Amino acid sequence: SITENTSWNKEFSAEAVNGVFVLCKSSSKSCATNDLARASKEYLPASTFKIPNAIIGLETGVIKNEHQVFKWDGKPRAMKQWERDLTLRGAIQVSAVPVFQQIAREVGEVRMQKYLKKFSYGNQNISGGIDKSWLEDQLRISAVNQVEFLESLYLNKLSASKENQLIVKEALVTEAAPEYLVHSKTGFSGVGTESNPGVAWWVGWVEKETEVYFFAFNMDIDNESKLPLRKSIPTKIMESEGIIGG
Amino acid sequence: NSITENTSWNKEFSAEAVNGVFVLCKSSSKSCATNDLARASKEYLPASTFKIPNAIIGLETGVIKNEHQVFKWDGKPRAMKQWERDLTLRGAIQVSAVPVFQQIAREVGEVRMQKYLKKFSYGNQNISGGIDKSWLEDQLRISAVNQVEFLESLYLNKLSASKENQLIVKEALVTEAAPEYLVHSKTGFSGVGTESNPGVAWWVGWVEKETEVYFFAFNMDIDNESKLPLRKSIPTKIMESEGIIG
Repeated sequence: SITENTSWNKEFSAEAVNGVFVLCKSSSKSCATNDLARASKEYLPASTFKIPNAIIGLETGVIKNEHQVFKWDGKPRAMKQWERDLTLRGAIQVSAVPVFQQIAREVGEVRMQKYLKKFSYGNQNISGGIDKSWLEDQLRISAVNQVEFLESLYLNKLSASKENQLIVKEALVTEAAPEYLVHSKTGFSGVGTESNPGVAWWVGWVEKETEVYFFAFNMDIDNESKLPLRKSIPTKIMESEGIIGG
Repeated sequence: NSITENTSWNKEFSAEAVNGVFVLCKSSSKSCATNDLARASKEYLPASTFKIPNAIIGLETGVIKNEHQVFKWDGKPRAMKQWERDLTLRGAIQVSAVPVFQQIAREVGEVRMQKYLKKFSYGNQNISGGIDKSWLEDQLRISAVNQVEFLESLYLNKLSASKENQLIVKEALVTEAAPEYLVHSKTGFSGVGTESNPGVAWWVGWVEKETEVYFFAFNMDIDNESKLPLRKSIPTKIMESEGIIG
């Protein structure tokens, strides 16, 4: 069940942002959103795609184990933060596109296609994903589908070993307090054009005391200065629902 | 052989008039340093650090049904108000909820508890004390070196337990999460004891900084709870002197 809360639009209008937030307590069967239509609309996943990419890398043995170090060969990378050796967690946390492109190359299109179908991941399209593409038809996923996928991961219910799901889960931890734990992942497809904007994401789940909340946020973005809104708008809505971190 | 005594590390102990030991290892237990070789191998009551093997054994035996089990508070008074609430496995470990772990140990039983402490090479492997309060001379005790060996085995998923159960307990131990800085840790305090026979306080864990891993175990004599903060500040100062900063 999903309830539209139009009162949640105030956080978007205050920042002059077009976007959607989906928040669910306990399971994907109890959810609220500011916009029902946009909650089901599919968008480029951008770096949020590193979550299934990492599970598939481990399932296929392309990622040898939890402790594999992805060595920097010294060749130029698009972001300075990627020009270094990275663990699987580090590569996910800094959104290291080149590490995941090499994993996707080794997995191959046949196995990547097979696993996106097994995971019910978005439109399950073979194109884009970890690669930059201007194809009209490429991988896209809705905020509702992100919550469903993340709930499956949280419950170790994806078509993958529980061990591999647990490895990716610890790699996604972004805040740890005794009774407050956040797993999350950002994405940003690029500012696009003023008429054809890019998308920014923040997806994850929060374990507060004995409760769990799943969330997925996306927004249209045509100016990179607006990128921090992908965390501040959802953080404000979650604080209004009593989900408050340190 | 694998451990060097660094007398310079006594600096932070002398400044606080503390009798204690710090063991720090890089990459593995084969490259370590300590301020006191003798105390590094001396066995002390594990106190709440015993919740680490207790949790693994609880999962291995099925007493802890799964990763998502909620330990319900029966409403009966507990020794600390912070324990008078429902707790997850991570919450119970993070707040050192003794009653939750005593009930787990009761269901596991002495025979199985003993069998697993032998499998894990955990301290003197004594059947007495542990999560239960005892003043027996012959009860469970463990050295800082043995804590590092045990935590290294857990980090590597090399304990005699499923890798799934080792991964569940590892996420429950995360205490700091940054993109390229992750800390797993656990405190313990046996109680103030007496001036002639003092209590022991612990801080044990490991730090993943970029692609490096450091294992650590700290213990100190404590006859006044006002000194408890030193169990974290002394090891933090030594680790910061080695560039391990969070």
